[PDB]
Amino acid sequence: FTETTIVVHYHRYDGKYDGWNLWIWPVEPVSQEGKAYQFTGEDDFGKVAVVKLPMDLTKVGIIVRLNEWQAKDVAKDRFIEIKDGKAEVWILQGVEEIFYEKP
Amino acid sequence: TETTIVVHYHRYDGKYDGWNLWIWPVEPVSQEGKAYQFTGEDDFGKVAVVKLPMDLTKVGIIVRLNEWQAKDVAKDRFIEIKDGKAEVWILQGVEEIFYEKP
Ligand SMILES: OC[C@H]1O[C@H](OC[C@H]2O[C@H](O[C@H]3[C@H](O)[C@@H](O)[C@@H](O[C@H]4[C@H](O)[C@@H](O)[C@@H](O)O[C@@H]4CO)O[C@@H]3CO)[C@H](O)[C@@H](O)[C@@H]2O)[C@H](O)[C@@H](O)[C@@H]1O
Ligand SMILES: OC[C@H]1O[C@H](O[C@H]2[C@H](O)[C@@H](O)[C@@H](O[C@H]3[C@H](O)[C@@H](O)[C@@H](O)O[C@@H]3CO)O[C@@H]2CO)[C@H](O)[C@@H](O)[C@@H]1O
Repeated sequence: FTETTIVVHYHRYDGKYDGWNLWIWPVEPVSQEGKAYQFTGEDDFGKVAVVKLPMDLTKVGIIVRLNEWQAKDVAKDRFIEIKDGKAEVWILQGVEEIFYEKP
Repeated sequence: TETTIVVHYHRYDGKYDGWNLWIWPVEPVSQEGKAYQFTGEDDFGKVAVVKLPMDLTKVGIIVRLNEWQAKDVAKDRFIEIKDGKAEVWILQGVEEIFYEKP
């Protein structure tokens, strides 16, 4: 009831992940300004971020960004819908759709 | 009387051997297809230049391993042809076919 964890998987075609990070903000039920979250791990798809937020969230915004906004990978705001304080998504470079199962 | 399709294909495993394209005309005629091989490569992965000596507005495509050992996305998909040309980008396990480089 007081924490949300989102696992984000990210794949780039060149395999070069240095500096890329995730700008994530609470949308629902209570909106807040965002913060930056770093990748923590790796798997065969690319990098993995385990993002922990100290509230029970049903929706967050996300942008994939290079360092402190040097670039965005998909420039528009996107969102992740969350059930029971846990979600897991897969994001591909330059692909707008956020996937809820591994391609 | 010519259709040229450039197909770009990315696999996140980097293992492209044996993958090929089954492409068939769909409008204004439908015919049995043929296999087309990847001819080249770039930073996104493999490239196939597919030429069909017919005027077409639509073709079907399946990405397959060898002679139907597997399909990467196991439903028929289609490419729209514009003024006799198409260039698309296909990603492993992603249903949507893209008409600009991701
Ligand atoms: O007015 C105060 C306000 O505070 C919070 O809402 C702030 C803000 O939250 C949301 O903004 C998102 C943007 O939509 C999203 O693009 C991104 O902004 C990035 C840019 O994309 C970068 O280009 C660069 O400029 O940096 C910014 C981040 O600083 O992230 C923000 C959130 O951080 C929302 O969409 C906006 O409407 C909101 O103003 C409270 O939630 C809100 O209740 C309160 O009113
Ligand atoms: O006249 C032949 C046929 O053309 C069109 O069929 C296409 C299929 O829809 C399409 O799936 C693909 O079929 C292949 C299968 O997917 C594959 O598993 C395996 O069986 O090989 C098949 C190809 O030999 O391609 C064909 C075109 O070649 C059209 O949809 C049919 O209605 C039509 O009968």
